[PDB]
Amino acid sequence: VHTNIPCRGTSDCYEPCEKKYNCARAKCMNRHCNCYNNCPW
Repeated sequence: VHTNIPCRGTSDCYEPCEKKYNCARAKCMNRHCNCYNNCPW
């Protein structure tokens, strides 16, 4: 994962999770990012 990245939708806020944690698959919940870092990579 739950991050506090300010976004509006998963397919937009999950870019920082890819670029940062390199996992993506994030969810823009609570006007914020919410990924799980479950992508092996």
